[PDB]
Amino acid sequence: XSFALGLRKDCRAEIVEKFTEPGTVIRINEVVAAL
Amino acid sequence: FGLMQPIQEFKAFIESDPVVHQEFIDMFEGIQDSPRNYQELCNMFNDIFRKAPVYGDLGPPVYMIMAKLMNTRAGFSAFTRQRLNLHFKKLFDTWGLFLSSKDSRNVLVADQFDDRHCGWLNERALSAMVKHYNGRAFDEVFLCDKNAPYYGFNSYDDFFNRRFRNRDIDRPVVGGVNNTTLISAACESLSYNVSYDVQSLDTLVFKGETYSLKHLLNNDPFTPQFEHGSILQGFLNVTAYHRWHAPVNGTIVKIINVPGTYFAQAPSTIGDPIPDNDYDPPPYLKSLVYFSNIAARQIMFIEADNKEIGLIFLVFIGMTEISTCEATVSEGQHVNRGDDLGMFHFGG
Ligand SMILES: NCCc1c[nH]c2ccccc12
Repeated sequence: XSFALGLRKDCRAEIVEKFTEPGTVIRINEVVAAL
Repeated sequence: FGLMQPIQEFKAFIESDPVVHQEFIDMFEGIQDSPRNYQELCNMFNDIFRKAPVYGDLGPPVYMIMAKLMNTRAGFSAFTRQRLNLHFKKLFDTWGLFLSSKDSRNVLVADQFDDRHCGWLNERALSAMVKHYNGRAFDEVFLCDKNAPYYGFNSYDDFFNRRFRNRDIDRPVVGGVNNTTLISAACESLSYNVSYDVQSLDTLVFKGETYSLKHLLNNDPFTPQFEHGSILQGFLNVTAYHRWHAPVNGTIVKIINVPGTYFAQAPSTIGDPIPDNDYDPPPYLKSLVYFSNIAARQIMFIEADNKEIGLIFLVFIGMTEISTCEATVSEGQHVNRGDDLGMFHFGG
């Protein structure tokens, strides 16, 4: 296995919404957070 | 007959403490199939650690025989003692030596072993491993020699940590490496959880069994910077690519390896059914947020080049026997999004 990405509250990059649904495919190198 | 030395020492430890010994009796209550007692567990460990995994089970081999024990209060109690987890670390490190050896190539074959298990080069396993690669074949996606014995891999670990042959085709750095505003997935995975406004807890009891920053980050001095932040957590299943990639253009600030648990599930799940199929999740796979706080893990802080992103963290979280976290970057090194960052191994 597992990994966690941690962002500070002031980080302007926000987690991409589709990944809030469990079971969603995460392709390595694809964008998971963006400004 | 005859057990490898680290297992003999593991067994001696169990028998060295009456409370630990009693946990290794109670956790087996009512169990009908092997392992039925901690002696059988040691015997089965001795076989597992001299073999490589095969394709077919929901999880790796030690998990499969430990799951019933983890799902008891006595097991959870034993498996949250740091003294016992020192032994698990030694055992899995020993297995890791075998899995890095040429002898472990004997599962990198196309054989079907029975109705539900096969070698990793059997078509059933190959297809499972390329499910998310849009029709490309294993030998197109991954660096290997499909015409060589064992596909050219030198060990089970080499196969486990196979590399992409052409990531610009199969796993591109979406948006372009030079766009410093983007954060990429560090691992090939399935989303498990996203939490916002994350905080620290004094104890990991009740309270939704959520993240506790000070636990997760092992009381790092950076921890306060992440209070009220957000966390994305992914799960790498048994067939996933298991290397780590850099999530942002930035500088490695700090790498911390934290000893921890291997077989601790969330206490609220103790006693839940363990489904007899590969699609209904068992309790341990409903515990990833809980044990992110306590599992053997590596914490990596990265300062993004873009200071609107600034300091971020990754935690690489062990699960049962797949708990070695190897960083291949050094503190102070600059990385670009997509670069090789490290990998998981079988081990403690
Ligand atoms: N890293 C491969 C997935 C994995 C590790 N430990 C497990 C335990 C149960 C299920 C999957 C796993």
